[PDB]
Amino acid sequence: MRTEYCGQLRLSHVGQQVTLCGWVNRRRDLGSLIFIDMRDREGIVQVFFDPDRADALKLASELRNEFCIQVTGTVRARDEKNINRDMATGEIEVLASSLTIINRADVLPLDSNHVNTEEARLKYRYLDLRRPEMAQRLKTRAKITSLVRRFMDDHGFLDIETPMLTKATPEGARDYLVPSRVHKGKFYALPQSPQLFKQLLMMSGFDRYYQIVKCFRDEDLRADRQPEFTQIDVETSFMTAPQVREVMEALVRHLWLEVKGVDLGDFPVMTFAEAERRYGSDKPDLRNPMELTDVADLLKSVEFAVFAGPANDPKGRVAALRVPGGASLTRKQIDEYGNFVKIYGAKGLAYIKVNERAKGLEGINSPVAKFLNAEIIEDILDRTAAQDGDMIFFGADNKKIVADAMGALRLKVGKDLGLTDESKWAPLWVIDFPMFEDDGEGGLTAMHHPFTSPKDMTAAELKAAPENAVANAYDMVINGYEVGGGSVRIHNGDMQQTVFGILGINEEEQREKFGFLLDALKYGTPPHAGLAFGLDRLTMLLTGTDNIRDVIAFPKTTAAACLMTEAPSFANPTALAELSIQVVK
RNA sequence: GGAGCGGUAGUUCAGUCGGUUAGAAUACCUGCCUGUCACGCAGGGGGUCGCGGGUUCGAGUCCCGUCCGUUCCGCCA
Ligand SMILES: Nc1ncnc2c1ncn2[C@@H]1O[C@H](COP(=O)(O)OC(=O)[C@@H](N)CC(=O)O)[C@@H](O)[C@H]1O
Ligand SMILES: Nc1ncnc2c1ncn2[C@@H]1O[C@H](COP(=O)(O)O)[C@@H](O)[C@H]1O
Repeated sequence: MRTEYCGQLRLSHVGQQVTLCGWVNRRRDLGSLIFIDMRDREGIVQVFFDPDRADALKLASELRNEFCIQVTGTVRARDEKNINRDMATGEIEVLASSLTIINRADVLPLDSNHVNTEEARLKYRYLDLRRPEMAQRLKTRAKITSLVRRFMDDHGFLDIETPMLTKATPEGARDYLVPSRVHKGKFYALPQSPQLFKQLLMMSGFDRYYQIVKCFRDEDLRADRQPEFTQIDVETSFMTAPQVREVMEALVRHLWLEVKGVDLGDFPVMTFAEAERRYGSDKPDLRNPMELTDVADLLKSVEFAVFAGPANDPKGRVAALRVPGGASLTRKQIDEYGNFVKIYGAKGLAYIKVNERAKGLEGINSPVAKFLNAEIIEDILDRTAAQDGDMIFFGADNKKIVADAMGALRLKVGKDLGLTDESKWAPLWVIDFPMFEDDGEGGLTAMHHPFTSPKDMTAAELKAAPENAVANAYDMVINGYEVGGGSVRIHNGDMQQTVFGILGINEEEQREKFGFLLDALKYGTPPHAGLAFGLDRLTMLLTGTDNIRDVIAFPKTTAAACLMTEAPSFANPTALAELSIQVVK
């Protein structure tokens, strides 16, 4: 029904008859003259209506925003006067010889003249997706997947699909379940990732695998989290972590080059320990120049238990955050920050306004000065390299609270005071993550996942000293976003079994839930390692949104709902009956 | 499970430490306009303040419950 896409018409088309299909982006009725900006995915084109073609003109008067129309006309260069230089089709327009209204559009539930509410935009996602800004992110995402596939294929990775109807197994995130019609009382679990299958594909002899696959984790959301999302899943055999990182880094450098014309350069590498030490984060945003400064060894003897406790406790920490120019923060702003760190568990937010270091105690306003002394403060100021007019904030607690509260404060302040170079691209690898994480109940949980190999330990060693063991795992982070992560896998049954034991998974549960894995490990399993990227997050970064919803055609709300279709919904009892389940009273 | 913010014509935004016909923009309808491109110009109708309950002489404004969006904490192979 079309011979050309509106948005592609140029002077080079002048004199041609074309038929266009699209929508009325805008309608300008000047009485005996009507301008119709016709839109389709390639852009907007001006369609002109003269009293010369009274019929076409008269009909064109019925045109309202978003009406779907077909127009046949002649392309003619517009008078040097009128030529619009802000339109790709500016130096031309189409003289309408024929107009057809494919479909009217009722009153729009979204007014293109306003920034509409996220709720209305999701409810009428199909209308929202008509906007170029939105549409463009999806087009770009398709270019990214296209670039990924060509690259991965060119690097010998095999695109192998894995099942969505899988087995429910402990650890990780919460699984979405699918009740089985065939097996009363049994359920499938949607996959959190294809982790176990890609490892098995490795044990199958495929040597490099990848897949752009949907993942499902029944967890609440955030601006960068959706319960169903897409990974660029990757697995290799007979390769080390650095080798995996090398090709994975190359992919990302390729994507940035081809998509943004930006060369990211070699990725800096940082250990988990250093990232936590310096930024109180395992996904540090290196665009923010501020760092944390440990000052516990300076506060061991202060009387102030708020500092003395964390300072003396090896599980404690006192990290100072030097805020350039922060001395000018108002009492309001400081109270706000105080409340902000409370979100992360901090019990308070001691600070030191640095007015004049030369003046010692008299050069600094600090509700905590009274607990310190000139020496301590001078030491703190030196180690933080504080300058006149700066502010020093303190995080004093168990290691986690300090990192969470101060790492978070660090980021917030950097944005608030514009200290963070927004333009810059900051990719990095975070490596040497711990194998395990305290579960708060006396146990240990997998930092990444149970199938992650320890960096340089034997099963016996890992079992003897698990809490400190370093995993051979790694995350790729860009501008403070975790965009991907992986690890070298355990290719030895004894080690897998040892890890399950450390995790508190008894033999029964091991056989029950990972028996097929333990068994598979008995048949010449090759060393293997992989990684997975968050396609959505990569796309957010590449299209400049801070919202994951913007890179997903039909995302879910924070209530895991599809406002466009009204999912989820009550079930038909006939269905629940054949699935042998019921909603509890 | 928790905290913050929003919820006002179709859409969107404002709405004074509570004052009684609810403001506008946009949209829509009508009329005029032969070079607009955010066209312009002029007139018209439109919401009863997400929902239920309550305080009060009076509630869009306050309180409670609750629903929706959103940000965050918890949570997150
Ligand atoms: N809910 C979510 N919404 C949106 N994006 C998400 C979400 N969860 C994760 N991501 C993104 O996916 C990447 C891979 O996930 P992982 O947990 O590292 O590992 C895995 O699934 C391992 N099997 C990979 C491996 O070991 O090879 C993350 O880095 C992140 O960008
Ligand atoms: N647990 C804590 N961690 C960090 N700072 C704290 C903590 N408790 C109190 N503070 C701060 O230390 C100063 C003295 O606290 P207080 O003696 O409660 O007035 C104030 O700036 C508090 O906000």
